[PDB]
Amino acid sequence: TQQPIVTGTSVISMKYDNGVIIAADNLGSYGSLLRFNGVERLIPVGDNTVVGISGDISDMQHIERLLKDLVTENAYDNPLADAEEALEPSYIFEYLATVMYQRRSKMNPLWNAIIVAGVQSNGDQFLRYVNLLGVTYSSPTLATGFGAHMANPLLRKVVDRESDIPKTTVQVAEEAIVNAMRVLYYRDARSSRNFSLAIIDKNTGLTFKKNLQVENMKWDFAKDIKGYGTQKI
Amino acid sequence: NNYDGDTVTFSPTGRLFQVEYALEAIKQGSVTVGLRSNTHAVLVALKRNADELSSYQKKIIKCDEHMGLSLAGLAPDARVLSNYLRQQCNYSSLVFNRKLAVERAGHLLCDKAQKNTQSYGGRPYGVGLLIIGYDKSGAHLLEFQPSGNVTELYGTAIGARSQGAKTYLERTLDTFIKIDGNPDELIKAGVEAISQSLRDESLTVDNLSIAIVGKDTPFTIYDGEAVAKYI
Amino acid sequence: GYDRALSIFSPDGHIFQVEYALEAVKRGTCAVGVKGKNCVVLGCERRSTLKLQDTRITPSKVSKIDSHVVLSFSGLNADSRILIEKARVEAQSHRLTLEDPVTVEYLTRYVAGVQQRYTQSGGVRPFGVSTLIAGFDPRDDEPKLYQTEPSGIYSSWSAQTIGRNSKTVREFLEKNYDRKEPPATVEECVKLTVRSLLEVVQTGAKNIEITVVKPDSDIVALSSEEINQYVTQIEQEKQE
Amino acid sequence: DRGVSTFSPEGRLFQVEYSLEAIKLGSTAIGIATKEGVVLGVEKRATSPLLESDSIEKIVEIDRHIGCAMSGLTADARSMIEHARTAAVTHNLYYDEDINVESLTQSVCDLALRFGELMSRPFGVALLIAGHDADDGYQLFHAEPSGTFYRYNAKAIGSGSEGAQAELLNEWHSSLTLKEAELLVLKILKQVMEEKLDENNAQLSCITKQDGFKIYDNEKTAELIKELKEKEAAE
Amino acid sequence: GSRRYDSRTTIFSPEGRLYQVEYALESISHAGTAIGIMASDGIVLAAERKVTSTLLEQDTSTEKLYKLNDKIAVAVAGLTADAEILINTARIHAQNYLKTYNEDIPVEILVRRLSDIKQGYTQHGGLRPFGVSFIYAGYDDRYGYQLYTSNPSGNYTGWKAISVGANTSAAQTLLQMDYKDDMKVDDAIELALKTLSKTTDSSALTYDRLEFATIRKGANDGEVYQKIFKPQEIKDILVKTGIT
Amino acid sequence: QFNPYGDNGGTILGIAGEDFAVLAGDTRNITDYSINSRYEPKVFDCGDNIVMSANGFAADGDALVKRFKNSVKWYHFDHNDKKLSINSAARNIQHLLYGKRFFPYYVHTIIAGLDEDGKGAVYSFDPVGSYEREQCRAGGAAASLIMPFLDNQVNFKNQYEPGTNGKVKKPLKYLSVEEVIKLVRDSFTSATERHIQVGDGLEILIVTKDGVRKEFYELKRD
Amino acid sequence: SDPSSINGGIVVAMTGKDCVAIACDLRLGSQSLGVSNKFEKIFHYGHVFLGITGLATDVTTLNEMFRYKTNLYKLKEERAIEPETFTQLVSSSLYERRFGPYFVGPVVAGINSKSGKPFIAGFDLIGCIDEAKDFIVSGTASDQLFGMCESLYEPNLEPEDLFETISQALLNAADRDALSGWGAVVYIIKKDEVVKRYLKMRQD
Amino acid sequence: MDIILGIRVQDSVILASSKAVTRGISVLKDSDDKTRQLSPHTLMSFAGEAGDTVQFAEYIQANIQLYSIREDYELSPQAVSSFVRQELAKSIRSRRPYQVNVLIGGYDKKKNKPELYQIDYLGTKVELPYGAHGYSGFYTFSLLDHHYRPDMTTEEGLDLLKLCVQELEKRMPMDFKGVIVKIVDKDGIRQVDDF
Amino acid sequence: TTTLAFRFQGGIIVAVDSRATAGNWVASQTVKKVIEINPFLLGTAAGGAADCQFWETWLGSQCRLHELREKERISVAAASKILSNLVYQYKGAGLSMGTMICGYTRKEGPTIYYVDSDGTRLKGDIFCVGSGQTFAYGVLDSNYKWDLSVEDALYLGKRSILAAAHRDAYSGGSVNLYHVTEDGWIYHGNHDVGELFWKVKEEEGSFNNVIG
Ligand SMILES: [Mg+2]
Ligand SMILES: [Mg+2]
Ligand SMILES: [Mg+2]
Ligand SMILES: [Mg+2]
Repeated sequence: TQQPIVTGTSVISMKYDNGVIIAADNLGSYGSLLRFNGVERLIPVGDNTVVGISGDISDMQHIERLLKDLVTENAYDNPLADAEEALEPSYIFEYLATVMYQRRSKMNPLWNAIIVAGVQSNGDQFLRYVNLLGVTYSSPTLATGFGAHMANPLLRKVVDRESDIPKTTVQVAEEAIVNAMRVLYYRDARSSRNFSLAIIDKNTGLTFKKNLQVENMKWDFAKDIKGYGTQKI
Repeated sequence: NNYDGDTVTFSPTGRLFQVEYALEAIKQGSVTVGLRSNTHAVLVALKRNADELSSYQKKIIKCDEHMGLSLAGLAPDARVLSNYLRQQCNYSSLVFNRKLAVERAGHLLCDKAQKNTQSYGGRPYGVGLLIIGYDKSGAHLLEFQPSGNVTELYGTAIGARSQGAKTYLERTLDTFIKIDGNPDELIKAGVEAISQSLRDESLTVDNLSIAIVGKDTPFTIYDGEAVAKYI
Repeated sequence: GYDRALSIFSPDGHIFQVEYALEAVKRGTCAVGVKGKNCVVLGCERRSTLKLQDTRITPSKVSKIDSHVVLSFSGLNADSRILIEKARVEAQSHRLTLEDPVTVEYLTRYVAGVQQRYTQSGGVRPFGVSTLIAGFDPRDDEPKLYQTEPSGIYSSWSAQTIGRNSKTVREFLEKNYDRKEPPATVEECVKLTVRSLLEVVQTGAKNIEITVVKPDSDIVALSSEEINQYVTQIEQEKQE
Repeated sequence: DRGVSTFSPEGRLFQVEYSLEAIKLGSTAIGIATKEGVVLGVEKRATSPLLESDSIEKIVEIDRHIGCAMSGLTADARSMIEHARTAAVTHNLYYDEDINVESLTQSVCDLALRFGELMSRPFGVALLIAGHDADDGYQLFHAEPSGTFYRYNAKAIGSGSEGAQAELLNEWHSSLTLKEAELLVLKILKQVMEEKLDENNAQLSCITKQDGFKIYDNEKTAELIKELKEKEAAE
Repeated sequence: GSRRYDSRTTIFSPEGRLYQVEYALESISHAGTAIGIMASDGIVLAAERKVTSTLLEQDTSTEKLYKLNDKIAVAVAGLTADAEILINTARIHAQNYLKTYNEDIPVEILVRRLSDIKQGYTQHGGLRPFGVSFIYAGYDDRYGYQLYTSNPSGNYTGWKAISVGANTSAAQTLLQMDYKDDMKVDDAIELALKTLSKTTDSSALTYDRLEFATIRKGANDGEVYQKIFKPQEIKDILVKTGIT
Repeated sequence: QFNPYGDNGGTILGIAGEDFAVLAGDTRNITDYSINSRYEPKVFDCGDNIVMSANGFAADGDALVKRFKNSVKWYHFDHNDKKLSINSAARNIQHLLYGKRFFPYYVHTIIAGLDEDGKGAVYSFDPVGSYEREQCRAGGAAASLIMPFLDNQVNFKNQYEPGTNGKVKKPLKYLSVEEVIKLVRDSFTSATERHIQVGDGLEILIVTKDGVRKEFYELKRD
Repeated sequence: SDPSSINGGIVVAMTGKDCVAIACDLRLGSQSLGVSNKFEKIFHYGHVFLGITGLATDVTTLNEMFRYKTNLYKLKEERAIEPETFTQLVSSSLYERRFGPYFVGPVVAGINSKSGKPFIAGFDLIGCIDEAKDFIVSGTASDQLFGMCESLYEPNLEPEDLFETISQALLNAADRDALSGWGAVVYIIKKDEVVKRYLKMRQD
Repeated sequence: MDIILGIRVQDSVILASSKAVTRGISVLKDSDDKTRQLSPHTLMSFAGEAGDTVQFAEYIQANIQLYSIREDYELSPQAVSSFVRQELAKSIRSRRPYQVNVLIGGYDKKKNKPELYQIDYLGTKVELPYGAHGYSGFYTFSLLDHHYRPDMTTEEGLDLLKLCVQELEKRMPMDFKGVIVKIVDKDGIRQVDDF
Repeated sequence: TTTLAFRFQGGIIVAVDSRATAGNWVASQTVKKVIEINPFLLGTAAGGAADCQFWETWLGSQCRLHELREKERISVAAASKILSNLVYQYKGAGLSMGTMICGYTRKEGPTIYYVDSDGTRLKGDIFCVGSGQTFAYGVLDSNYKWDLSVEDALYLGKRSILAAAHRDAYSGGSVNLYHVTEDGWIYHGNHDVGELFWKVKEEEGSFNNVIG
């Protein structure tokens, strides 16, 4: 049993017709202190999987090393390490899910919420969640922390059920994700303007976008707001 | 001679006699044949009985839905090694949601057998194994020796009089590799191969044991009247 | 730890360490067991090579395992103490958990199991001891007499002897003991036990020990004079 | 000296081969499997007339549906029987059912090769394990100290084994009744035994689906011996 | 591996003897003779030091007679170093018993404990046995004065008079000849010294070659006193008995 | 302080027919007032004609199901591909659960299938392994809403035959698979209306001698 | 609840001219309930005397332990243990139970057999040695004893005068403590004679 | 359990122990014998936490019976009491201590003297002319202090014991369902079947 | 819960209710509180339902191993003590158990042992355990005799559970009856409390307070 110290906020994600999108801001908070502004919380594994992590950053760095070690280990005595016997998103997730549940069962959890986004060998979209309790679930849209409360409602308006996935393009999906990140910046006190976004497409592969910013923000209406009730000036 | 009292002793020519004596136990064992195409992999095993009242010793063991082996030599050692394979296959599925590659299964068996050849007190395994399986890179056939040497092959045979079947497969190589999408014809080639290792006795209904795995075929063993078709 | 396999098979299928343990029993002083109709008598030889001995304190050959069961032996004396101790502990453990004292057969089976364990455990040799275990089961008036040996096999006997010259006294018992009519009284049973030892013992002085066990935890060891009276009566009848 | 787990140049474990010689010196035990039940019989072989023969226990119950006969160094069998009984009862606890005869036999045979430098030597005793389950019906197994077990329609182990097995070769057929099997065990035991066969130096037992495993009374066996004598004198 | 060099200390001979126990007994037969004699009013312990030197500091020396507690003492025959290992274990056992029951340990219970330790080394562990034979002289309120002996086998027996070490055959015959049941301590002192004087391999028996002790109820009223004799006191008793 | 347990909501329902059995469960997965997934399968085909669901804390639920499926696999290896009977599966699950007696799987487990006589069977377990064969059992969030309805409509409790006035009970006539599925659907429709954690979808697994069949139905998504 | 004041009782030790004195009450109780008036708290190993206050089971246990240890000491050393050496043994033995201690207040008293020097010492439950010249106090009326001893004590008292001082120190201290009294014993210790005196006191 | 009393008279030790066994709300038994014979001339009564009491008593019994067989000799009451104290003293610093208080009444055949030992769960041993555990002493000790004499007969001891029990039955809130009384003397242990 | 068991001339009667509750919620009305350890031994279940089920089924396995090794029926004393010694090892861990181990052997006759998760093991003639134990005790104590017939004894056990089922909120559902003889136990059926109450009310004239 511990408490989280340096923390990362929401990870948000969704499925679209040819793959998955995942995003997370670049902040490492220290309580209410916005301590670290250059933290990458999306960690790619190979060219077909991106693991998005929120919660305790020291545990995230540990998990990051486990995934790095997993790629090394898979390559051992494996002539097809870059082909048929490469790491799948489903393999990477099941491994993490095992670790998370084992750690919670020893009463010494990895204090995280994780979303594994990727594309399988057969072109199927993979999107599944796991957290410090070892709880797992899958959905057309997935989000952690504040994202669950604010991003999911918006993303679910695009893909409300399984049958909406083939109707959703990468441009529409990315637009919804980027808008959700703006909403989280307005409303989450532990968020930052700077974020990373990753697209894993079955045709165009892994596109990793760094140093993105929340833009097109509405603040002008604030000038008219005065007092807290009766004040006019 | 003076260097065969235990597995920890090299001979002056660099030989490990206990390992070679364990290898000898395989030659005493009953013949078993392995062969594959691009779609399927087949095990054929000649089972041995104690006498006419006795049952015929089972030769083939299932390790997973997509993998299994046939044995020749000490049957209890095969039970230990097959149990270990079952666990490793099962570990891969539970932890990684991943079917264990046949090549990686061979690497694990090699390393397990090796530890028994370098340490004092223990003994080498006294059994040879033919592992077949169908994984993400298609059909596979392995030959395991208790020295630790594992070898991926198109076809092979181990046990008494196995040289006859092995020569046949070496001739038929170009034919049986092409038997794709036809399980019955691939088994026929295996039954014809193991027939080259028979003397005096012939293939009866409770004598023959056949196993197959493939593209849309789980590892399934055939015994009794299920193999009468191929006699 | 010391793990060496001392007890192992030989080409002819023998475990020599178990067989050599029997040779230690053959060297041991003679012990005899005879069961009557309502009693069991345990006779034991005391070699008279050792005089100036203190018979008060010297370990007696017959040992009580519980108030209703006794154990005598032939072979290594030091080894016997380990079996006796284990048996006594198990007897109390049985009373504690089952709320009933051990049967004679149970106690025998336990001791025999300990002996067997020492024939296929690493770093240990077998016990150089054969035992005669006698007594009466709780609330039972049927006499019980069992034998164990280093290998760990055990069995029930109407009468039995172990130790040196046991071949001779077994010869005597086989012709003198009638199964259809066993020694009806304590006197007859003790007499037959003393007679059997007199075939081997030498002098009937302090060389013979007798212990009589009766039902309901009634165990008593005969004194020198009491035994001497049997020795006297036997030879006076023999002079004819 | 030499390792306990050493292979001979022929590819056999010395200690296992030597334990098989000890079993050859053991008293005869015979098993015959039929569709009405499996019969188990043994030679008691008392070393002296003062030894109470009913205390010789070479036939033993493992569960209600599984019996067992032994031959060789019988003291070694006690821990094997203990393990078998525990395995049978444990499986019933975990699965609320009877355990298969083969699975029980396999559990016993797993102990066999657990020796080295675990126990210090192999077992010096062979077991005939007889029983019944719903899947494979009436079964008879021969469990050796090599860890190998063969299923048999009929099997003899001990000193008179090869002579008895040759006799079982001729006599056994698939339509034997239980009564026919009982007499057949008694007939072959009487043939290979040194002493004259009677109800005190030989013991019978059987396992049926209805009544389970039963060791025969000396009075019951005596009648079968008398029935045997008359039918042999009948031609 | 290591098996090659293993002597196998805990095995039977074909005759059913324990090799190492027998060879340890052979070792003990070359050790200085120790004699114990039990009388009605006390026990005597007499023992011969092995070929000493004139430069040996005798008054501070102890190789034969050791104190286990206030009631029990031992005479040693064999490897002195081996004996001290066992002696310290015995001293602890006596104290453990005293702490537990708040009563001094009965002699036999202590003797059985040490003898069981010796036995263990002959049956398991693969170690050599202790090359030591003890004579136990002691007193308790159950059996009174008691003499015991134990040897490397772990077998122990009770005695009225006994010898261990060298020339036990000759010594035991001499004791068997002159011992009587109504004997007293002062008489037993004389018998012990006379027996050593005849069985000794030395030319003459002198004070510097002896260790001597008595356990007497010759302590003021109902209690027991151990007396480990000093060099001058051994010299006096040798003159008194008429040996020097 | 770290709390190793959580509540994923959900509701499951097992009903044993004469020659069939159904095990149903909603597909909604939740924490607190949020929906995690509108379709997260909760009832599983475990092989050997056995269906299982471990409702409550989903991590323990998944762990248990995974371990039982594993037990079925090893039962085949160890006992010559013998079919694991529903009663044997039930006893096995008791030991899995009681194994963690002092750190329990926080779930209410139900299995369904056919007994060795071919009749419908449902077994119900508490978190620590006390179990029982039952004709009817709802589990989870809306169990208290469903069970009284089942007592009334399956077992005809408190129902008497008109005219007799309490003297003659309504006879316990056997229900068909089509009749049971109606009661299951109405149970979940009612539970969806009155329980916030119930909704989205209903997945029913039907077990017969022919095998395991699946049926899915939409539920209200509010 | 407090283990050092369940059973109650006191020990006091004083030095005099070529002599030491150690004294104790005889009470053992279960809080308010008086259980025994014969529970002596002073013991001796050869010529070294040990008083022990506190939890009675530990008083008994430690006595049995130091008997055990001084008996083995004597067998190996071939001489009786001295007060200075025994003091270090008590300290070592208590400190080995640093995180699970005996709840006691031991007091050593005696005369060194070789030098003839009077010696006293006290300890806390955990082994810290208090080697005072004048006096040592312990138990549930230790405050009372400190007060009595500080005023009544003067150095170089003769044995029979020291008896009066230590007796009056104990008695009047015990009479101001609910958990002490029910009789008292005083040891007057000289180099080769020791006199033990039971005192008459109020039995409430 | 509740009340256990002991009194050592001229030539015997008398132990009185309550018969009630209460599990919270209900009295489950009114004939429970809270004692075990350790040896022919040594009796131990006991009271404390449920389960621990009988488990401890039987464990001690087994150990003394084992000693009796090994040495063919009965340990003195003092020796038995010292053994018991050590076990309890060992127990108090264990992971889960035995919550058991005992009285040991024995007749020493060597000294020809009755002996009563009181030992609590901490291992606090005292030899007494009369003793009790729990609240039993609070009611009874004033009567015992007054009437007790070391030269009392067994019959007088029983009369003084009746007076103690009567005072308990009057002033104690709990119904302990009377007492089983046992006498330990030179001839062994016997039960007074009418009390 | 209400469970009872009492010794009499004809052996032992065992009677239990069938209700299981989680707080105020009635989880089940068809719960088995008599564990059939083997054909000769019965155990009652109160407190922890799993703890009682698991360990009394386990007890049956130990009893089976005993009679295989000893070739003799295990005594009720020995069987009960195996269970009490087991739970005593777990003492403190939080096992919750209150049971009567019931049997009828040659050497003992009809015997009942109350066994507890605190380690208590008591032999006795009448025992009642559970939330409704006090109600059952009243009917038992006032009507019990050693010379009861098997018919009357069975009814007494049934009526005593009914008394508890009526008054105790956490007892009810149905009554399970058993009669333990030397040749083994005999099941005497499941009796719905709802139907039994009205039947008993009319035939016996009891429960006049209740309107029927
Ligand atoms: Mg006061
Ligand atoms: Mg007062
Ligand atoms: Mg006390
Ligand atoms: Mg137990």
